[PDB]
Amino acid sequence: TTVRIPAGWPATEEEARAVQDELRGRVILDEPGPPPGTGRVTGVDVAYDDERDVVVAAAVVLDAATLDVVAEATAVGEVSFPYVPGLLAFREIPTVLAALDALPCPPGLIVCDGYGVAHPRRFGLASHLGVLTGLPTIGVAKNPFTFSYEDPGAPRGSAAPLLAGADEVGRALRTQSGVKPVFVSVGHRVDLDHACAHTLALTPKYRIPETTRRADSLCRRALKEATA
Amino acid sequence: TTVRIPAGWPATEEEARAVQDELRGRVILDEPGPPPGTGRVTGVDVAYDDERDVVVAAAVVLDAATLDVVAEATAVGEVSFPYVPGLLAFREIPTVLAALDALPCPPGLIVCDGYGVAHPRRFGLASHLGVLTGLPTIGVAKNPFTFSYEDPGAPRGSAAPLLAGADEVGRALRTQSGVKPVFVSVGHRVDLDHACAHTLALTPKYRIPETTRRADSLCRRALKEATA
Ligand SMILES: OCCC(CCO)C(CO)(CO)CO
Ligand SMILES: [Cl-]
Ligand SMILES: [Mg+2]
Ligand SMILES: [Mg+2]
Ligand SMILES: [Mg+2]
Ligand SMILES: [Mg+2]
Repeated sequence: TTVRIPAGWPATEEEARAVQDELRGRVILDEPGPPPGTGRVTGVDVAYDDERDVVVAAAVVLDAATLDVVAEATAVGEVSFPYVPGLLAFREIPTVLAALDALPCPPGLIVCDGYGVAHPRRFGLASHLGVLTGLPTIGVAKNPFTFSYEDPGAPRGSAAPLLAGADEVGRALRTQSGVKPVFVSVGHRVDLDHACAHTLALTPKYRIPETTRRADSLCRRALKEATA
Repeated sequence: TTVRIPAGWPATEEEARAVQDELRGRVILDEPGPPPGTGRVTGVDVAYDDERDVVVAAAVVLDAATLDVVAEATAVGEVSFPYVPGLLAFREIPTVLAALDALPCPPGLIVCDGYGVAHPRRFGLASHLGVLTGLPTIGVAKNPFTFSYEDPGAPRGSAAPLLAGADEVGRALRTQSGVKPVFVSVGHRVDLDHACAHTLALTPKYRIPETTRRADSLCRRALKEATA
């Protein structure tokens, strides 16, 4: 049941960049998005195997109000693109879509362990996934990549602009008091204020969103099982 | 264990105002809030000791329809900020959050015995807790602070604008006929009409909302036990 490379999927960097520039026009930035603490919120993450050209994706759906897990699914796929910085999403999108499709319920708001508009072409994983699914998505990353930012306030909740050159592409958000911030960016159909609100609601106990913690653990386990 | 002052909690009035000026912009005013009589509603209140620099917070969750108590939690903490009018919330927020975190269920709607937008800087306890938790909140106060208002009608349910200069920051609400009014203000993710509707729902017999009566009694008992 391995997810194969989609028929006609980009095979060159020129084609991939062309897809990004074309699909970016479908991104919605002025829709505030759903509020935190209600409905469903889903984490997505992937694990790449080092021995075979396979990638495993996991989607974990949480009840936003309680943060309890209500559903989960994984998918195994063929890596669909060579390793090229700036086009990394082309390696895993097909498999991520498969994991989401395997869920027994809608994901609600999708939280990716990565970036959305905070990308060289303003079309990272979260934005790419958002436009293809038509669903609200955001990205929360552990490191700032090559972006810059002023240290946000020390208290949890504090934020600061995350910049690509001089342009704001997200926010450094303090999820835990006095602890290193995470980097939040909009993906699709969610604004920055709401992206931050969801990230804080997913981090009452840890620095990393529970959606990422859950999805990370699950795809790693599924990858181990797939290679066994 | 005693809730200590957060790793990066404000230490100066300048830092405190910085937090307020940053989070105030994230307060939500265009949402109606949960329908009264549905789900759960939570009261929060604190008790300060005169001899020891400690504050005790209590969170009591009620069934919105019946007003029956369904959950309770308390927390004892170090006063996290010196006494400075306009920044009083910085002394108790960490402890209040600890109490909320210890609850076995989502709060639903947080009703504070204090103020929300009706604050000398438009960011009182209710609004601050709202932005930090992402939850809907309102403030219900026993006195009008320094705000002006005309006596509301005599019958229960009667209301009148609570003004800060010329701007409405809440409403003087008659919760009981022949009894002085209380002062309701939006905290976060709730509108004034709903804040008042919830306040009337919480006052079928007494002047003070049952959420406050419950939380007040609980933090007071917890404080006595803590300093015993
Ligand atoms: O509902 C699960 C999370 C809650 C903790 C229990 O009320 C929380 C309370 O403010 C949010 O509703 C965050 O600690
Ligand atoms: Cl990329
Ligand atoms: Mg990962
Ligand atoms: Mg991972
Ligand atoms: Mg009180
Ligand atoms: Mg009291």
